[PDB]
Amino acid sequence: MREIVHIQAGQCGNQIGAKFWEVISDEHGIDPTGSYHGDSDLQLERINVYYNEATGNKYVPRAILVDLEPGTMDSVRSGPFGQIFRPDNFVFGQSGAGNNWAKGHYTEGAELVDSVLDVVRKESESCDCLQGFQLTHSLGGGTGSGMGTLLISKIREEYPDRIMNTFSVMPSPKVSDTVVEPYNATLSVHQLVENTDETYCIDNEALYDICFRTLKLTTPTYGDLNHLVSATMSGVTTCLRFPGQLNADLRKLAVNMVPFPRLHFFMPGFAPLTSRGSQQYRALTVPELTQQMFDSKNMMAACDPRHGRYLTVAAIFRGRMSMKEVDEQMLNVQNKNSSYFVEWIPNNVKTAVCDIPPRGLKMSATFIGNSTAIQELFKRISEQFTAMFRRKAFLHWYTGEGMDEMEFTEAESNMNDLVSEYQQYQDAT
Amino acid sequence: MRECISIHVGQAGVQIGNACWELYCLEHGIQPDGQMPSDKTIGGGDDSFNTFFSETGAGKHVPRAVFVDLEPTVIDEVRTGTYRQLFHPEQLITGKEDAANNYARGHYTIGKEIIDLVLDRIRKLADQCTGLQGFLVFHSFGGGTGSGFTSLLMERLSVDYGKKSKLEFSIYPAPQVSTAVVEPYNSILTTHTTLEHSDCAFMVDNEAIYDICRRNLDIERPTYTNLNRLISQIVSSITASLRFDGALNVDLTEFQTNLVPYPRIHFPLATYAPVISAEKAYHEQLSVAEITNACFEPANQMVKCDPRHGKYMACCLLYRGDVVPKDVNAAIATIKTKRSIQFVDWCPTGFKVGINYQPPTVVPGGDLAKVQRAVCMLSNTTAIAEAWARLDHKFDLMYAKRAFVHWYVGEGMEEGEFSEAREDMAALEKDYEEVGVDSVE
Amino acid sequence: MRECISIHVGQAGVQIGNACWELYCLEHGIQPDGQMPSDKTIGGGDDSFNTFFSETGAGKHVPRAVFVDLEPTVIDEVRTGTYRQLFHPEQLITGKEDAANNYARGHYTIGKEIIDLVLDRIRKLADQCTGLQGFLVFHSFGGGTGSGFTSLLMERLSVDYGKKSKLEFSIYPAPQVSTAVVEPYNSILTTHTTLEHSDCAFMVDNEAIYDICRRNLDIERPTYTNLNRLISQIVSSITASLRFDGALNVDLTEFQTNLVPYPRIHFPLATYAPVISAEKAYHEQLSVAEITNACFEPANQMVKCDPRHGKYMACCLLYRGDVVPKDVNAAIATIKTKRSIQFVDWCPTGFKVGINYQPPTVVPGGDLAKVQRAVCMLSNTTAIAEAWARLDHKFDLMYAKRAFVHWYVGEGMEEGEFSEAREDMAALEKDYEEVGVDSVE
Ligand SMILES: CC(=O)O[C@H]1C(=O)[C@@]2(C)[C@H]([C@H](OC(=O)c3ccccc3)[C@]3(O)C[C@H](OC(=O)[C@H](O)[C@@H](NC(=O)c4ccccc4)c4ccccc4)C(C)=C1C3(C)C)[C@]1(OC(C)=O)CO[C@@H]1C[C@@H]2O
Ligand SMILES: Nc1nc2c(ncn2[C@@H]2O[C@H](COP(=O)(O)OP(=O)(O)O)[C@@H](O)[C@H]2O)c(=O)[nH]1
Repeated sequence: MREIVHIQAGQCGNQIGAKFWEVISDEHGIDPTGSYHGDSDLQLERINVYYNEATGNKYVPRAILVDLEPGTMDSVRSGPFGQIFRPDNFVFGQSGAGNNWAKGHYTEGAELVDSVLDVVRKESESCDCLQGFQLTHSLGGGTGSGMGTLLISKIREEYPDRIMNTFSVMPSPKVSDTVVEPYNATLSVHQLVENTDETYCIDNEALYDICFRTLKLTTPTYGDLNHLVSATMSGVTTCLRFPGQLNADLRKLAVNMVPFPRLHFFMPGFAPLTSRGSQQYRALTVPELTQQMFDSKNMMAACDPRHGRYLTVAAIFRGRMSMKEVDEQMLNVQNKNSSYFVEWIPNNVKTAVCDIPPRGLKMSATFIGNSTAIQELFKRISEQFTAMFRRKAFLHWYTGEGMDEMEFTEAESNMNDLVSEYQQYQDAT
Repeated sequence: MRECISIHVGQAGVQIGNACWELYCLEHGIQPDGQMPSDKTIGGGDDSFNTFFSETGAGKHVPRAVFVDLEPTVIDEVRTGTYRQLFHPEQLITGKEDAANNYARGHYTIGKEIIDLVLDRIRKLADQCTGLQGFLVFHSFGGGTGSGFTSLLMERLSVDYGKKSKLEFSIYPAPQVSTAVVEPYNSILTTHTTLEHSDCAFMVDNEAIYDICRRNLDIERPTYTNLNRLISQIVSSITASLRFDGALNVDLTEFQTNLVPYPRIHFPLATYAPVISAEKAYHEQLSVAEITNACFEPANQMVKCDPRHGKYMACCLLYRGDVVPKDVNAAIATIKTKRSIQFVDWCPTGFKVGINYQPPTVVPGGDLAKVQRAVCMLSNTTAIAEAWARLDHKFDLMYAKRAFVHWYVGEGMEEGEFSEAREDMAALEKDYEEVGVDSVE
Repeated sequence: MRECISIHVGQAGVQIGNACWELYCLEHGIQPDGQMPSDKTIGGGDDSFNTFFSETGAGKHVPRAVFVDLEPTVIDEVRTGTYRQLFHPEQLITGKEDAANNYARGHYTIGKEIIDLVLDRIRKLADQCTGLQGFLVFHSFGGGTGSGFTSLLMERLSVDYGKKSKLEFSIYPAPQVSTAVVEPYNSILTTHTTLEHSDCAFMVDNEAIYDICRRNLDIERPTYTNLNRLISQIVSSITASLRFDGALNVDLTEFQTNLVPYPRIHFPLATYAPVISAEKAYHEQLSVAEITNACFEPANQMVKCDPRHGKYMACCLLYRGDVVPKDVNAAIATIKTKRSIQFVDWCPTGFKVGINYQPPTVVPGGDLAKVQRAVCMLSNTTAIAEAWARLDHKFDLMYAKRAFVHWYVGEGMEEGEFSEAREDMAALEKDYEEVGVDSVE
């Protein structure tokens, strides 16, 4: 019951999920080969949320790996965790995406999506009672953006009532490593609006900032930033897999995170984050963890909450903890900072408490915020977009691939309308 | 499989390729007799020799390259030389007389006689490909075969194939140094196919390389053999992310998508930052930060040019080796900070980074030292119009008196063709005047 | 005793039988020298070797099979090979020249010379039988012996015996792949005896098997030897409930009663679901539910066909091994649920299950892995008319110019016979147009 299909898409999608199924595969004591080597029978009661048991107690995930380039697949196969996936789930083309949206959504994506939805139906027809899906992908890539939004817009036609959420990486102007990532991000924000139930917006600068300031790292790679992100994605569905005192599925969050439809862009947050060495000097508690979660410097989205108001938040704690301290800390926050909350919603916070912490510490927590300050993201992109597009730069690589202008102007307007949706719900009483 | 085709045309095009195909032999661990040695029980097309080397049966590696000359003589340095059994015999195609610094001969008279034999060599390599990437034409503007023949081929390659990338590695005429006096005649006429048929034309010239050898590198007295090892590290890095693993890999098509704004604005100059002599390789701080700044140096350019005279339009960082990205993003943010570096006002988001893990190889007997990191920066700038103004003026001088016209007309072209290729290049130089300028409201 | 007769005609018919009679040797635990080993003090015709093996005195098992060829050469691969003392010497009947891809030679000229010697081999096996079940003719449409001789035999077998089942395992001509250019001439003329004299003709073709080997199985490069191990698992399961215990056993006649609606609508294609490579055999969920769905896959067909283009008329599930029925009935009810799967409107009750306990054997050096369950689905569908439309059109092309007519007329048949066998097959294809359609009131 309550299975989750994992569709990691693109290059970025595969890197995160590579590290994602290295965490989950530790949560449940899965061997690299696929056998089970746990001790506690909590690890197995709800293993089936992610893993198909196969013949002779091997555990094959329900993940589908999609790419338009053979490379990432060959890396994953040849690595520590190649053994863990089913080889019919490594679905990939040959001709690269171009870091071009048109090329992954119309030309070379449509060719492949038939051979992938046929793998979605291998997974969906085997489940007892499916709950949801998930992309892991990148707004700013070819396959992450384009092919991802082709997969999504073809699942709503098949499975129109399952919680489909994305962990999408969004561009930041301070750190650019692709010239047309405004073009590629604009045309996919357009698709995520109408098609998705929850969207966890993650940036790059926000992850260095955690590494530098909080964790006291020296030299971060993609390897390190997605290792964080995977500890968030584990937290989301903890109460789906572990027993808790308050439970919270995918659907439970969705329901009371999202005031209006369409405003389904969340800001995660993790706590605790210490350096090694500076762990014997923080006392690890619930007021300690709450103060980090309401800190700006522990947002994995490169914004400051202080430039708006949280509509709603959720607080997912993992550990042997109290309920008074939880119910109090979550109270003392929305009193002391009552101008940082939307006031037409009483009790902006939802708490959930699991019983099972991560496999090195006690008392973690995970903050998921629906803040109005996320329009700071959508405007920084729609300024770069409108500065290139007024010249019509880089246009022939897009009109060459089946698109035209009128897909742009509408997609620019769909991004600029929801800036005026966070804006309405920040102010006006 | 990410396979690619090298075509090496004319004397300069062949003799570069010696220095290219010397290198890949070292990159993938291949002896000059085409053999991988016994210490490679690892994944071959996982080290991906398979983009430049079709593995003949019984452990034997022969390129996907074609060496074309209208003169027998140049390629006969490759037979023997040392590469006499590296190459497939049938991919070393010789004429009998060269075009002889005459575009009309390389394109109409002499070129047509071997053009179908060369296109048929392409098909024998085109049909062995699985996932063909594109072509790498090497030549020089200002030969006969490098200009006349290349123009003939690129027409035929556009018709048969269309879809694939077609990179060029030209040598542009140098403003002072020149050895042919009809050097500008052969450059105006190659303008036509370079903007139309190529997808991305690179330009280098010999003086801007003389600077780097003498100044960064303290070589007293360069020859062509010395310059071309340098040329080859630029191309070796370009095409390295096809064929090695790294985070932020970059296919051949991800250049053009990220480097090239408009249809015919596709003349990006390359640089290369760690050009350091052995002695000067200590007294290094050869971090990522310093090597990113060195790309933006107007002295470390591969073209007689000064980007302080134009605005950059895109850049494109291709790094090899011991690299942490956040060092790069902190070195970008420095680059965006400086006001000596003009981007245009419609770029905003500067540029694309790409990293690769495979460190360069030191070419034996070569000029570089052992570096840990290395960076080409392919970069569109409006400063390459200045290279053109200095060469149109040489053409416009000689064609004012109709000097060497009688050689050209009596070989299979018209007087009328000079007036069209001069207008054609004058329109390019007008495009860069209109692409440097922002629009205001 | 549930005894049965294999007849293996022509090159393809012999060479399949190698792969059949390899298998039963493993099914019943028989060495290639015909001997059961010493660890079998258990019930022989209780393991029921006695349908395919007459036990010669002194512990020796020789088939009830006859290997017939008009050419000496094919069977001489069976003498020696490894099966050189498995077979009775007198059941390997050779001619001297083959029919040579000529139906007129296999049926009139050459075939009659050995036909009475073959029918007399049948009687020597027919009189040793107690409770004879029927015959299993193996051949290929589009040989000379596979078509010409088989047509001659099936006439004679209908006259002498009448009452028994006569199964055929044909290879149908593939739409693209063919190696004989009179391949359609020999298929139109074998149409006559296939619909009239056989009781149930199966069709396979090589392309639909190439798919399965490459895709489900990750074999790079199949030969006929690889395909026929597959063929043999389909037949091995057909005839397994005669000769092993299970609940819901199915005799040879219970197919025809449950599979075949009308007199000449008896061309059911088979499938086989657990075609899985060794590596892909982990990462299995190879339950009953998954393997029932895999039968209804248009990709797992043994015929170049797509049941999405026609309607099923009956299906027929024949399972082997670790099976609980209620898992099957719950997997039927899924199949009835889906609207992709069109039964006809006069079927209502879909189909017949049959289970057997004996799991398959992994053929040594074979292509399958060790599976616990296994399913042929014999299934009438109107989509096999599409195989016919693609082959009549090849016949109608060549016969429009009367191409290879001179070979055929000068061998013992008429021009008139083409016009009758073309009408004969056009009527079949008209029967499936009229059997797919429901009646309304
Ligand atoms: C001696 C000791 O107690 O070691 C700790 C440790 O020093 C600390 C610093 C860890 C450590 O984390 C990091 O340094 C880090 C690296 C990349 C990305 C994110 C973090 C640790 O590496 C991580 C590791 O985490 C786990 O085991 C969790 O179960 C976690 N797992 C993974 O991310 C993972 C790591 C390696 C291999 C496989 C999985 C998790 C979190 C959320 C959801 C699922 C799993 C722990 C407690 C530690 C080390 C080992 C040093 C911290 O992180 C986490 C997520 O627990 C960083 O701040 C916390 C506080 C911990 O005390
Ligand atoms: N978080 C994250 N983003 C990535 C990673 N790799 C690429 N990206 C992002 O993905 C986009 C580029 O798409 P890419 O994955 O290269 O497309 P591909 O051709 O399918 O590999 C950019 O916006 C990057 O920031 C990764 O490892 N982690």
